[PDB]
Amino acid sequence: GAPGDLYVAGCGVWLPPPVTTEQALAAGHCDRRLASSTRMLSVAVADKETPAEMAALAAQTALDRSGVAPAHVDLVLHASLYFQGHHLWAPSSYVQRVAVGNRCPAMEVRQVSNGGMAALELARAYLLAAPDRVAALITTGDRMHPPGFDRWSSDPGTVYADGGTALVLSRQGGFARLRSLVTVSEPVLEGMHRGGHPFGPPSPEEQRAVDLDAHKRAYVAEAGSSFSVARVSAGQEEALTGALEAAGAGLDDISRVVLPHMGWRRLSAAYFNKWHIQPERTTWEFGRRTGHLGGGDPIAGFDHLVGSGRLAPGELCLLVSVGAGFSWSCAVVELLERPSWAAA
Amino acid sequence: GDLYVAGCGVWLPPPVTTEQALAAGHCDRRLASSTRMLSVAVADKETPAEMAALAAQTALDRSGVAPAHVDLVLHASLYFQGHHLWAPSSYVQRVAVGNRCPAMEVRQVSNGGMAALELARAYLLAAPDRVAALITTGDRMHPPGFDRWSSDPGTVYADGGTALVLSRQGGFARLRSLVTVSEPVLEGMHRGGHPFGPPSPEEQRAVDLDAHKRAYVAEAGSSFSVARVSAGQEEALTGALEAAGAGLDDISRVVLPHMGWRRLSAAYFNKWHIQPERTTWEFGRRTGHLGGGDPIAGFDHLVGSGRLAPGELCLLVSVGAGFSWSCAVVELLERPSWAAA
Repeated sequence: GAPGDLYVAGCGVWLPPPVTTEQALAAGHCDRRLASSTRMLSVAVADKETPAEMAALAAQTALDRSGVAPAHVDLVLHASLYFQGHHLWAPSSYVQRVAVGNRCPAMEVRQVSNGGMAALELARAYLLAAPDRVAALITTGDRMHPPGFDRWSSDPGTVYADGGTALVLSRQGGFARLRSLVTVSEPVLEGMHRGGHPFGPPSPEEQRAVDLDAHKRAYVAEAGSSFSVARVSAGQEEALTGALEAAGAGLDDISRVVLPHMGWRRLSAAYFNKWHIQPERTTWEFGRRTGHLGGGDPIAGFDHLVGSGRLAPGELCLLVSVGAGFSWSCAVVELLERPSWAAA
Repeated sequence: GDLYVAGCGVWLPPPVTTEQALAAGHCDRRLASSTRMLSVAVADKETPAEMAALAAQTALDRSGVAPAHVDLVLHASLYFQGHHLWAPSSYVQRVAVGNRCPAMEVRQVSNGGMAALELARAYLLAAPDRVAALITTGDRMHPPGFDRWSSDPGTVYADGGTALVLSRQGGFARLRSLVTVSEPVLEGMHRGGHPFGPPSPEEQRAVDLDAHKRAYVAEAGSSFSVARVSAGQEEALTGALEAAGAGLDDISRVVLPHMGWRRLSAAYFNKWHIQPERTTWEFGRRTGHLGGGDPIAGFDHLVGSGRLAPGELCLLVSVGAGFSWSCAVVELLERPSWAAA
């Protein structure tokens, strides 16, 4: 391809064993109404593995598949939205030690549920900023366990997964081409996911049981429901239309849509009933068995589409990601060839 | 073409003296004597993003850069930001910038500010029409999760925010070099679990870095650890100086991490043979370790107090657990208008 062309050279996940909704119901973690509203079938849940461990595991898979040498990994970025396990410790340096074994800069990037795409933006910029740079590694990892987090009710309508994802970005080549990547920011909405006055300073710290539902009602009270809904809608539309236009495509040109692993009710309101697309055109069935992987959903979703053979050479894929803040990223990815690790 | 520093700022809450810390039993006489800390900025109710936002307002106002020309917002920190599943960079963007460019967090422990500086540099250089980027740091190191005097004995941690405005267009200073070095073999020094195995299960208990360091040295060896730490530092220093076409003798001022006297003497004064008077020692010892914002606070101090003169080079020195090191050589082009004589 052209110069300035960026490629996906490898990707991978490490997902711990699934806990089914049935197991969750029987264990009092989930009530049947939330089971019915989200239509979740299972969620990946870790036993002992920590976030950086899962991220490093995913990275080893992504790197091997990529065939890219450690000496050509010029940047390591690790994204997450929850506690990485040890304070004043560098999880990106763990990832680098274990999965890459080189000496390039290794750091964390965070943008809540949009962290993976956020890291993708900075990785793209890093590779393009100097002519001699080759590849970048992006990972995500999160472990959403008690007592700090309740994966079913800390944020009702989305069920959170433990796990790690990874993607290798390259200026040199790969099996897919990054046709566009667009990020949109609407910071006016930041107060929706915190205590304190939505337009004043944040309340004192709250390590405790995360409880989004209560802060969101306080935000709407102040800002207005109409304003809140409209602004979320607009940001999503700007990212979608921005990514499609940058790629020379329309929604009809897109074969598969990678959506966030949220519950059915949320996906319908945001995507199925808005964009008038069918679930079978999306990663819905994969997501509903996996759960929300922190900021790593689009990497997991893309990896699944490619590994399963659902995406064919020449076809375009749309990555859709959103995070509190709010931030939205969309990307159009064109599959150039079926990688050797995929099934047909 | 080289980038510019267009503005910078800090927001530091009121000092708590070593005398008061002694009297409250937070600090003993050996620790006061070894660190030689005079005071540390301690926040009352201010949260990290809040302090970061205040420092950013100051830095942006000084820069004169319009919000439309701020193409990226990066917020760095090393400790809990106060609310899970919430976007502190978005708070900072809302409060201090009012614009719609991407806002995100970058972390690298105590090297976070310089790490954000690396990514912001790349971002500005990655497209021909980009102009400025905002980098902020903000942390609040309160009990019972953290003990500012004894979680990492030898360094005393401050609450505060810092901010720098980086531009391709112009500014009062030129970023002449910026170089980052990474030694991930040392990552295990700051966590539980086997230094060369997976991390131990999630902590809880207040930060106890000394327990992890002893466990690391006991496994990897003291000789190995000291030499590798020393080599990383040497690589960053030399890398930055060479990239600027300079030597340590050409540097007028050195911005050092705000560690205690004993650590600074071992790492820098008795290693490089530079005089403490040529550094931000006196500013740091009254301020404390500002998470990853020290080199921003220190450079801001040097400039605003008129200690740096047009034509003179300043060396920023930063290090964080990981380990990661960054050094940068900044040339002062003109004394800005907020700067005393």
